[PDB]
Amino acid sequence: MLDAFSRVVVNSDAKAAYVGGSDLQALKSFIADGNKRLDAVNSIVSNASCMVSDAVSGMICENPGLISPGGNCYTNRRMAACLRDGEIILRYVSYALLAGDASVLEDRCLNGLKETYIALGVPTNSSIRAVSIMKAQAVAFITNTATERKMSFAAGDCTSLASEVASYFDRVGAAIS
Amino acid sequence: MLDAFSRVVVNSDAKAAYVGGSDLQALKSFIADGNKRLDAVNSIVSNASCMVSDAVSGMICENPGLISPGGNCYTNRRMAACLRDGEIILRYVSYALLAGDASVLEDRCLNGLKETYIALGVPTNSSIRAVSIMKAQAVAFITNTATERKMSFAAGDCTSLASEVASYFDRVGAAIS
Amino acid sequence: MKSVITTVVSAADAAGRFPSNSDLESIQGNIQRSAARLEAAEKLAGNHEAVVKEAGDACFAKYAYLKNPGEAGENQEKINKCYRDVDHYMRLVNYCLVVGGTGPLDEWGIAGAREVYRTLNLPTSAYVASIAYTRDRLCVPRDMSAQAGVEFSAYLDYLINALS
Amino acid sequence: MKSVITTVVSAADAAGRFPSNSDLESIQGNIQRSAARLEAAEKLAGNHEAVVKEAGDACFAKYAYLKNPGEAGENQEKINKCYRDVDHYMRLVNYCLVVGGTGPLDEWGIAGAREVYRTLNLPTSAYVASIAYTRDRLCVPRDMSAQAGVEFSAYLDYLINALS
Amino acid sequence: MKSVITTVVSAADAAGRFPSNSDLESIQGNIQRSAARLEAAEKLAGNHEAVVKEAGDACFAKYAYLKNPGEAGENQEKINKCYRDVDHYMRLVNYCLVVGGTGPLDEWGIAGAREVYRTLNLPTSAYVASIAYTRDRLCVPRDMSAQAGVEFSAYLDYLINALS
Amino acid sequence: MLDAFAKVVAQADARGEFLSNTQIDALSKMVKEGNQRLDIVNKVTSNASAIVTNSARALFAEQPQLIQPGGNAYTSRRMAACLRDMEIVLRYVSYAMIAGDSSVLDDRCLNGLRETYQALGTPGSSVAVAIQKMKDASVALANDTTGTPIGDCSSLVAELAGYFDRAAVSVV
Amino acid sequence: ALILAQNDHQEKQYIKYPKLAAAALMASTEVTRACQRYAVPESIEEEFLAASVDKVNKMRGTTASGVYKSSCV
Amino acid sequence: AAKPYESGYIAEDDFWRGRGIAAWVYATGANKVIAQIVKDFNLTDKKFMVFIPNDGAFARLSPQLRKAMMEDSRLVYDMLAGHIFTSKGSAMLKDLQGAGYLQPAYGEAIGYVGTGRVIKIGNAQVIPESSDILRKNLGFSAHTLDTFIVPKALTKKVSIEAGFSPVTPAKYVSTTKADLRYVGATKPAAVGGRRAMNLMKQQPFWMYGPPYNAVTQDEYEPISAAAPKAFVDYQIFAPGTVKVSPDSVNANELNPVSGMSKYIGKTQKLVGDQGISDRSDKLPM
Ligand SMILES: *CC[C@H]1/C(=C/c2[nH]c(/C=C3N=C(/C=C4\NC(=O)C(CC)=C4C)C(C)=C\3CCC(=O)O)c(CCC(=O)O)c2C)NC(=O)[C@@H]1C
Ligand SMILES: *[C@@H](C)[C@H]1/C(=C/C2=NC(=C\c3[nH]c(C[C@H]4NC(=O)C(C=C)=C4C)c(C)c3CCC(=O)O)/C(CCC(=O)O)=C2C)NC(=O)[C@@H]1C
Ligand SMILES: *[C@@H](C)[C@H]1/C(=C/C2=NC(=C\c3[nH]c(C[C@H]4NC(=O)C(C=C)=C4C)c(C)c3CCC(=O)O)/C(CCC(=O)O)=C2C)NC(=O)[C@@H]1C
Ligand SMILES: *[C@@H](C)[C@H]1/C(=C/C2=NC(=C\c3[nH]c(C[C@H]4NC(=O)C(C=C)=C4C)c(C)c3CCC(=O)O)/C(CCC(=O)O)=C2C)NC(=O)[C@@H]1C
Ligand SMILES: *[C@@H](C)[C@H]1/C(=C/C2=NC(=C\c3[nH]c(C[C@H]4NC(=O)C(C=C)=C4C)c(C)c3CCC(=O)O)/C(CCC(=O)O)=C2C)NC(=O)[C@@H]1C
Ligand SMILES: *[C@H](C)[C@H]1/C(=C/C2=NC(=C\c3[nH]c(C[C@H]4NC(=O)C(C=C)=C4C)c(C)c3CCC(=O)O)/C(CCC(=O)O)=C2C)NC(=O)[C@@H]1C
Ligand SMILES: *[C@H](C)[C@H]1/C(=C/C2=NC(=C\c3[nH]c(C[C@H]4NC(=O)C(C=C)=C4C)c(C)c3CCC(=O)O)/C(CCC(=O)O)=C2C)NC(=O)[C@@H]1C
Ligand SMILES: *[C@H](C)[C@H]1/C(=C/C2=NC(=C\c3[nH]c(C[C@H]4NC(=O)C(C=C)=C4C)c(C)c3CCC(=O)O)/C(CCC(=O)O)=C2C)NC(=O)[C@@H]1C
Ligand SMILES: *[C@H](C)[C@H]1/C(=C/C2=NC(=C\c3[nH]c(C[C@H]4NC(=O)C(C=C)=C4C)c(C)c3CCC(=O)O)/C(CCC(=O)O)=C2C)NC(=O)[C@@H]1C
Ligand SMILES: *[C@H](C)[C@H]1/C(=C/C2=NC(=C\c3[nH]c(C[C@H]4NC(=O)C(C=C)=C4C)c(C)c3CCC(=O)O)/C(CCC(=O)O)=C2C)NC(=O)[C@@H]1C
Ligand SMILES: C=CC1=C(C)[C@@H](Cc2[nH]c(/C=C3N=C(/C=C4\NC(=O)[C@H](C)[C@H]4CC)C(C)=C\3CCC(=O)O)c(CCC(=O)O)c2C)NC1=O
Ligand SMILES: C=CC1=C(C)[C@@H](Cc2[nH]c(/C=C3N=C(/C=C4\NC(=O)[C@H](C)[C@H]4CC)C(C)=C\3CCC(=O)O)c(CCC(=O)O)c2C)NC1=O
Ligand SMILES: C=CC1=C(C)[C@@H](Cc2[nH]c(/C=C3N=C(/C=C4\NC(=O)[C@H](C)[C@H]4CC)C(C)=C\3CCC(=O)O)c(CCC(=O)O)c2C)NC1=O
Ligand SMILES: C=CC1=C(C)[C@@H](Cc2[nH]c(/C=C3N=C(/C=C4\NC(=O)[C@H](C)[C@H]4CC)C(C)=C\3CCC(=O)O)c(CCC(=O)O)c2C)NC1=O
Repeated sequence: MLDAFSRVVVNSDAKAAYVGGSDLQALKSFIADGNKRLDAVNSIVSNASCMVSDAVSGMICENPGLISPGGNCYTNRRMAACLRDGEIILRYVSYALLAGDASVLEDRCLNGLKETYIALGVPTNSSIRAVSIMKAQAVAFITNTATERKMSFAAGDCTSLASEVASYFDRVGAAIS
Repeated sequence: MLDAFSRVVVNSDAKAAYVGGSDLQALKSFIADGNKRLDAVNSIVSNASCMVSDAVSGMICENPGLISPGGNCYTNRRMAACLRDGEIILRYVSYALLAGDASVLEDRCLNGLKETYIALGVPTNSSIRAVSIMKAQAVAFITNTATERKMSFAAGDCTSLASEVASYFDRVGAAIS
Repeated sequence: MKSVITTVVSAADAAGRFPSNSDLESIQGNIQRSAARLEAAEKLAGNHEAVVKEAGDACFAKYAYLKNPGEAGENQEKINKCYRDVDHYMRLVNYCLVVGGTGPLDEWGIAGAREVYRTLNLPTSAYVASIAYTRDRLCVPRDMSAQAGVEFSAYLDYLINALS
Repeated sequence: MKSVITTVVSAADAAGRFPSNSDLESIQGNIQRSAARLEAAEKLAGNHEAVVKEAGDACFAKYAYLKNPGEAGENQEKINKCYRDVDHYMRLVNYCLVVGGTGPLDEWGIAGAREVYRTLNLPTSAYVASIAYTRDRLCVPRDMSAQAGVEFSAYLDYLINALS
Repeated sequence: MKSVITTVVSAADAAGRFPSNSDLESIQGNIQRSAARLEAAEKLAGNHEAVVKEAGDACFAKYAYLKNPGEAGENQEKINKCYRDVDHYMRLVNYCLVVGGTGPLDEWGIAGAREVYRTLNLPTSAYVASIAYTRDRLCVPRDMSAQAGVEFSAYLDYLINALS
Repeated sequence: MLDAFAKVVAQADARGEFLSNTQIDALSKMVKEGNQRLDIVNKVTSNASAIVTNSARALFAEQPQLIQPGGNAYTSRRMAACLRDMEIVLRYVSYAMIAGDSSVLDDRCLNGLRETYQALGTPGSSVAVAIQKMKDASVALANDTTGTPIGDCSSLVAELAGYFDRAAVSVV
Repeated sequence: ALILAQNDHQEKQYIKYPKLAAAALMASTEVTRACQRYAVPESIEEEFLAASVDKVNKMRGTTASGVYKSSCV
Repeated sequence: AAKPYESGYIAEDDFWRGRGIAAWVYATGANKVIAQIVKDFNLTDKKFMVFIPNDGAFARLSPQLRKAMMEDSRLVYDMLAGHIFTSKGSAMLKDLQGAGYLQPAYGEAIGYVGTGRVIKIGNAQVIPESSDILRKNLGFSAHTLDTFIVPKALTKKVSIEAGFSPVTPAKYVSTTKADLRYVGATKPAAVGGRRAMNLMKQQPFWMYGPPYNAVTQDEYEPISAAAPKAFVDYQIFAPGTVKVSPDSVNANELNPVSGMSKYIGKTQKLVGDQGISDRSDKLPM
């Protein structure tokens, strides 16, 4: 898998290039905001267990057919496994935010998911809503606008990280559509 | 006369506050970047004779009416005093660079320098240009961009020290104006 | 302030010269010594309300006569001004470890103090007994390190020798 | 791609955990150490042709049998490939100074490198005779800073220990 | 005799105060910076006979008109006093390294020099031009260590600004 | 008075020079901020009464001797003149924010303010506490979103904080 | 298979082709003899300790209710 | 301009590519300019001398000088023409002794001084460690400088007061917990409620007592004026269901020899906490 530094050395290797003083100008800016990136991964894993049950339970209360007899979240065996994979999904996104590169979200998790949810029978139009609610939460925790828990950071701005995590939660929306 | 550490002490004494926590980190940074400051003050006082003569000569070459009868730098008594008016101004700027605060430059030099130069009749436009030439010489020796000398240093960046000493020279032009 | 920077600048200003090679050699001593004396200044700035109040009643544990009529610890205002005046002195020692010299203690605490503590009849051996208690309370590995306690106590008995 | 990041997110994936405080602390060291290798990287990326030619003719100066017939460097077109490979390794060492680990050197330079040079009769000690020339050639404040000289010449003798 | 010790003892005497903690800190910088200049002075000691010979030829090369009849370098006897007068300046900077400041230059070499040279009709630019040569043939990792060259250059420019 | 565009022109007329190509590219960045500067001046002006009054309310909680008989804000004429001065300083700090240059701030408010408070006996260490309380009420009002698009304004709030520190050192 | 791959190519070979990632696990235990069928326990407690873990390994040869799966047969 | 190792290192723009002195020549397009300077002044036949500044001398160009070269192409023509000298032919470094002059390819006379191994070309200085190489093909001689030769006639309109003076912008170091508190004090007190007193701060402990009498933030709240006529009887309850804990059981911990006590009297407001409170928990009512 790759991170933000192994991504610029697979693009320069394609042209048999060295990395200049101008290819480095984004990497010295990557480690300049490096403290702000750790300070935003830690804002998500600290609310991680609450974020999932926040999200799967919203998926049920919008579409109550998921819990009807013969539904997908019917038994306790099946509802427990939906809360597992809503937590596997959020686990891999924070790997991508920590590395700054979707190479681990899109190869260890998403490589094979769309045909797998076809084989089991997971509805897709509801499992977009699970990842869509977790996208609304994770930009509120990063931008510190969650309505029921603030955290304590140094003052500044994290709109760049708030959209990179929005850019990662919809690859998941695209790789099962 | 205050140094860098005693500037945050007279700021804490105004509100009965101890110095610790948030303010000690900006002073621990002063110690960590402190080898650069001695290595940059040495670069200016090693060339302090050629800097002053080239600044008063370059002030004269652009404005050659100063050495006419009626010009301020006419005779030998006036030229030797103008060569010494600038040798003191460079001396107090190198004190403020060593201290890290502009209080020794404002207390002992700039407070009263304006009404010094209106009693003698010194042209303030010509004296600002002589300071401006010294500013370009001080940034060139700090950043090693001097076209006539190549000083030895360790490798690194000292842009914050050059932008610091440039702000001391602009206080000279704002005072006597 | 009397410091390391302001000493070598004033010495080279009265002589009328540029910062020499021996004036830069003194600021290097300010670098190698700053690690110890900023540890003491941070340990003091976090726990100052407990250090001041522990030393404020070490005055009255030695001198119980100050609650007698006419003395300096009669009423509630006079002990509020007494715990203040000890907290003033501990703030100035925090300022002296930061600057690096006896600057803030000289100009703000010591100069003029003999003429005030005699006019207002405050016993100067009781502005000392609180300072001398803090100097012997310090455990050299427990609160700070070895050289941080050398710097902390050396500014603590400069104040004692200036009141005596 | 053996990085600092890819290690702590692979161990955190074998066990099914989130990122934790040991993982974020590891990426903190990818900020202090990063400056001393990102300027060894640009120092090699600017002056790479002069060190590929200085090391390229150091293979042949020690082993002058290499330009005999039947050997590996008998004609100019084999010499043009030999000077190409020394350029191929310095481009990989420049990559490891950017990603922080030994990612690109292992994935692209050493993986499978041992059985090809045996098959194509390439004497592999001539490869390490140029990298060991590049190692002992560096001057300590002239070329780069002293922390870049230990970071650039750490990836060299990792490659020297790999090839021999 | 300006040193680091002499500057703080004279400043403690000017205010009538004891050696404070701001004064012992300046002696600490004399301890750290000592190993830099004390081996530059060891380098200047055993190799002064060739440094002044190299610097002596570097002023008659620039000013070849000194060997004219009627100038300061007519015969061998006036030539011998110039290699002598540049060996004195190399001894006085050997003193400034072991003292720690610009003391021995300010007393015996600089004070009184610009009226001796004006009266005796000696051009100060040629006493300059041999000092600026040994500043220029000094490259920092060969002739001495990296920090000894900073001190050795710091006194030669102090001598140059005094004559000029 | 003269703003930040007129500041570099006056520095260039006194040298008799055309502006450089580098200097035009540095004035394009000052127009590129443009709308973010006008958001700070909008937020500070729109809450101007509440910034002055609630930071006077917090000054008299920490220094309650100013409103005791014999204090410097005890009477109606002496209290109303104190709120009037705190609104004067907030006015000329917003004037200096829209201009990018602290020239109207000192030529029309600050020059002669220390001389005025020394002839009247007004405590200058208490005026600077009221200035520093309007500062952090306004630099906390600057970097909240509240109907602004999301972005980085941390370079323009360091400029607004520097105008409050300038007004505070010209009276202390 | 992701936590024994030496290469980044070998990682991609296991993600895309699932019948290779299966037999890459199985072939490693045959040559580096870490199967049950090659392990002789060196003590009587180890023969209890090995028996304690495969009672759980045989416990996934049955369903959630205790009826037999098709796997262990 | 392709493979430096190709055709060995005997080509003319592959020899200097593989000598590590000046890789700035082929990095920009200064290689193409000095091959057209040598054509315009007919130097292909006569032996001459070049002075090439090394890598490191390109890096110590000034920021205001480098922008003069990025926008006037005649200035970089005249500067590079001043490094080629046709005076004494293919000279070595032993013929630069003494003080004299040299004539460039285009520019005016440029004076030199040479004293032993220290040779200055005027504004620059020859690095003698590498510097006595001569070429027989295209015949000329090369020496290495440490600074660009740049005459004073060409820098008469570079300046540091045009936009090249260095600046570093100051920052503000606030926190999220501090700015979420102070923004409630910008609403009016008819709207903000208890949040109108959110600008006040924590003072030292002695500031709350008898000469100074500073008000805490709890006293602006309605919890400080709670005095109901009703009361709990405490004999209604079963025995065992009323609990009482002290703060200490020690007499000089509850009240010292001085009157400074946290527990007994009027001196329990002299404490380093409790000047400020949390009225941002509930609402603006
Ligand atoms: C809370 C404020 C502090 C304070 C203020 C205070 N100021 C005054 C009186 C004057 N202030 C000025 C200054 C200006 N007037 C202007 O029009 C301008 C705009 C260019 C400025 C800068 C002047 C001229 C006066 C005197 C005239 C008057 O307004 O009555 C006073 C009244 C003093 C008196 O004796 O009446 C106060 C109380 N004082 C404090 O205690 C606060 C710390
Ligand atoms: C955007 C997500 C937030 C915000 C983020 C900022 N954080 C800033 C600084 C910061 N964060 C941390 C903790 C972090 N660093 C680590 O090394 C580890 C663990 C290993 C963690 C969790 C630190 C140490 C810092 C540095 C400041 C300090 O000294 O405490 C920061 C300042 C910019 C910068 O430091 O580069 C910002 C803007 N702030 C916000 O307001 C949003 C909500
Ligand atoms: C002293 C000899 C130093 C040295 C000083 C530097 N001077 C620098 C720039 C500069 N010099 C002059 C004066 C010169 N120009 C003229 O037109 C005339 C005559 C009328 C003279 C004497 C001017 C005007 C300037 C420019 C000032 C500005 O930018 O406004 C300078 C900067 C760069 C450099 O030259 O490397 C330095 C360091 N230079 C030396 O080599 C010795 C050590
Ligand atoms: C407790 C240790 C003493 C005691 C002390 C009192 N000290 C009193 C007043 C006082 N203290 C100072 C010096 C102090 N003020 C400063 O600004 C600074 C440095 C920044 C320092 C060290 C001064 C100038 C004053 C007089 C002004 C004032 O009222 O605060 C004091 C008040 C005297 C009085 O009430 O008349 C007391 C009672 N009392 C004791 O019982 C032991 C001796
Ligand atoms: C640094 C600029 C160059 C470099 C120069 C060379 N110097 C050479 C010989 C040499 N240099 C000196 C003066 C210098 N060395 C000292 O020990 C002292 C004083 C303590 C000084 C000022 C002397 C006395 C000598 C002769 C003794 C010797 O070192 O062999 C030299 C050899 C050729 C020559 O000049 O005869 C060179 C090349 N060397 C470098 O590597 C950098 C680039
Ligand atoms: C929950 C929000 C969904 C939903 C999920 C269900 N998943 C079921 C089985 C299942 N889920 C996964 C996903 C997951 N496991 C992984 O290892 C990875 C990637 C590394 C992912 C994304 C897998 C592989 C499986 C099958 C294997 C197993 O269950 O262990 C499941 C049970 C189906 C059943 O029992 O018949 C459910 C209900 N269903 C929903 O309705 C929402 C949208
Ligand atoms: C070293 C001599 C002994 C030792 C002594 C104890 N000290 C105890 C408490 C204590 N000590 C101090 C002073 C010190 N700590 C600071 O933070 C500062 C200055 C910033 C100084 C000078 C304080 C303030 C306190 C009270 C707070 C606390 O530590 O609980 C102590 C506990 C009993 C007591 O309350 O005094 C002891 C036994 N401790 C040791 O282990 C070595 C042998
Ligand atoms: C020069 C110091 C050597 C030498 C080298 C020769 N190498 C030959 C072929 C060759 N080399 C490699 C490894 C190289 N290619 C890469 O892509 C990378 C890294 C990304 C490296 C290190 C390969 C794969 C090959 C075969 C393909 C090819 O020819 O490019 C070679 C020709 C051998 C032949 O024709 O059979 C030579 C002569 N030879 C020497 O004498 C010294 C030891
Ligand atoms: C910084 C302290 C703020 C912040 C500011 C931003 N505002 C942005 C755009 C914008 N602002 C306005 C309002 C302004 N322009 C006017 O003409 C007037 C009144 C006459 C006002 C008050 C407008 C109209 C625009 C639109 C222009 C545009 O979209 O470019 C803006 C740009 C968004 C971006 O590029 O990301 C920023 C950053 N935003 C913040 O988050 C802090 C709190
Ligand atoms: C008693 C039967 C309850 C109980 C009550 C507590 N209330 C506390 C504070 C509080 N109560 C109110 C509501 C009150 N104020 C009004 O204006 C009106 C109606 C117009 C009502 C009913 C408010 C607004 C507040 C907060 C304001 C303040 O604190 O002054 C309180 C103090 C809690 C604390 O601060 O720790 C208590 C204990 N608590 C109980 O256990 C029973 C159920
Ligand atoms: C019918 C059932 C039903 C739900 C369960 C929720 C589910 C839900 N939560 C959020 C939105 C959110 N959900 C959370 C999650 C949490 N908030 C916290 O403070 C905790 C850490 C964690 C609860 C455990 C967060 C942080 C947001 C963003 C806004 C905020 O709360 O500050 C959203 C999007 C916007 C919104 O409506 O709020 C939805 C649909 N909504 C519903 O209609
Ligand atoms: C001990 C007392 C003392 C001196 C004798 C002088 C000499 C000196 N300069 C530097 C060291 C340095 N000096 C500079 C300064 C510069 N480098 C540049 O590239 C710019 C041209 C210039 C001004 C920005 C830099 C960047 C360092 C590296 C160390 C650091 O960044 O702090 C060091 C530290 C190197 C080391 O640790 O050994 C010393 C001792 N300064 C001192 O403090
Ligand atoms: C201990 C400290 C100490 C010094 C620093 C020197 C300083 C010094 N030099 C000279 C003296 C001199 N300096 C020179 C020098 C020169 N003439 C030339 O041709 C060149 C211009 C230049 C070569 C460097 C000459 C020739 C004399 C002798 C003057 C004379 O003979 O008239 C004299 C006069 C006494 C004498 O030596 O005759 C003194 C005091 N002497 C000291 O005792
Ligand atoms: C990646 C980093 C990197 C480098 C270090 C240099 C490597 C390097 N050094 C020299 C050139 C040199 N290098 C040295 C330095 C030394 N000689 C010694 O014996 C000592 C160990 C050391 C002194 C500290 C010297 C003295 C020369 C000049 C002599 C020569 O050219 O061999 C040259 C040829 C000319 C030149 O380019 O300067 C090159 C390519 N290039 C690079 O790209």
